[PDB]
Amino acid sequence: QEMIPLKFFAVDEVSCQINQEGAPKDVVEKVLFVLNNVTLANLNNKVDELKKSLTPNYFSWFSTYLVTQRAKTEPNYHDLYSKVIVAMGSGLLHQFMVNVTLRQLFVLLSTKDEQAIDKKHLKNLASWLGCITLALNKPIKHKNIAFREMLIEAYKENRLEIVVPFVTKILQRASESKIFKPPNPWTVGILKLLIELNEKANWKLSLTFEVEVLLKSFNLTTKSLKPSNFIN
Amino acid sequence: MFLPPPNYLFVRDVWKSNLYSEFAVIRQLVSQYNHVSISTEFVGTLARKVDYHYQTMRANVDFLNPIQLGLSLSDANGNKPDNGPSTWQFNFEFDPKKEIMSTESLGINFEKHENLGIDVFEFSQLLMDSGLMMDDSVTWITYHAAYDLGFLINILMNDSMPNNKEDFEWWVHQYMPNFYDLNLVYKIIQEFKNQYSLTTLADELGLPRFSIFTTTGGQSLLMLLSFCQLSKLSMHKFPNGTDFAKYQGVIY
Repeated sequence: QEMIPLKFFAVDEVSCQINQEGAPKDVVEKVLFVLNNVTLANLNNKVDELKKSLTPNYFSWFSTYLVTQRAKTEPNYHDLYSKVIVAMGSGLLHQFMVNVTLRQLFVLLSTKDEQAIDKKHLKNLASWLGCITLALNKPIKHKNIAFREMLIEAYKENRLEIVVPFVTKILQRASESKIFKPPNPWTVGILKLLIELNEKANWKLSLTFEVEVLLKSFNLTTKSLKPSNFIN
Repeated sequence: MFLPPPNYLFVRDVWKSNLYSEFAVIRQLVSQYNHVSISTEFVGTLARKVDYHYQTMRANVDFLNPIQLGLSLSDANGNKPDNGPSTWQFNFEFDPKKEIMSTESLGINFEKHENLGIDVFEFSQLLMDSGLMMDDSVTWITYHAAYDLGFLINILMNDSMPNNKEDFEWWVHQYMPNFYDLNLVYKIIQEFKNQYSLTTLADELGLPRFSIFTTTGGQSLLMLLSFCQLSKLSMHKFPNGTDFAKYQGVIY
């Protein structure tokens, strides 16, 4: 599958002095069991139970499993899996989770042929990313995703139909975040660009609807903020 | 005595034209050079239960406009990159049309800030996702910080200051989950021997009164050199073996 260059989305590496290993058969079964049985109710017990088998050397393997096999295909369980991560109390585990999510998205958004992109996987990974970053008052770093520059570029490369739904899915998760909801200036500035595109891009209705729906989750409308002026 | 290498003594002025290229530089540096100091400077003059102190900062920060903001970056040991700047002085837009007191009425090039100054809203977007905020692997260094954090948090919130001290503290801890007020640390150190000003601090460490330090950019440089030197001497410990971390997140 042919890829295209993605100028403003980059995957970095997780800073870690610890050799990261594939988990051994016994560890797997112990973990899958916790994941499979954990509910909002048995959360803190299933977690300490999970700690006794999940040591920092297995964090990368856990992240790779949970994001690629669970978050990408189980949107109904994002809140649960997100709480497990928080429950674990490890900043390192969180970085692996974010990193693997960026890997998955990078591949999707890079795919030259739109038809070959699973929009469901794309939407789930975008929403999952917002779930474990913005919704938790944690930022998405500019060196990983430059949103405004991504949108401007998607506009001249005619990639909006892919990039917009991705952006709006992530930003939605800021709606209950105390730091990232409007008037957060980072969030507002992306909204202003979405509002500009909505007026000038002459794009299709589903995109107009996407932006209106995002604004509504912040209780705003396309008239609540002045559009930026990046687009000619 | 303390003699920082010549090349560290350099402050890069930032105006609208280089705001973005300078943030690109700051983003590359933050993983390794993860101690960041801040200094600010505002236009007018502050206006007329340590809830009296908070309530006045609240009203003032809401009203007043920061005119310069200084950031300096080093690692935990005060090491800085050997190429390019590692101290910046962000110079903010100034609008005499809205400023109450006339420029003629009671250090700064007001004309230049007017024509070339940074839009505070653009600044706050680049800071939000720069790597500096909401990350306890980054260490913030302040000095007599209430007003500096006040102004910085107000810029990041893009909203009215919080009603009360407790709410304000909640916000600071979220944006800056790992920070020290060097004023407090130094005062606690002097009390294991019983002024506290930064210059007095700097002299006590045998640091020459370089001219570079007089500006806003220069003052964030000075507090960062000092915090790091001071921390190296004692291994981040007070005279009684207690760690400085005891006072992480406390202001004044």
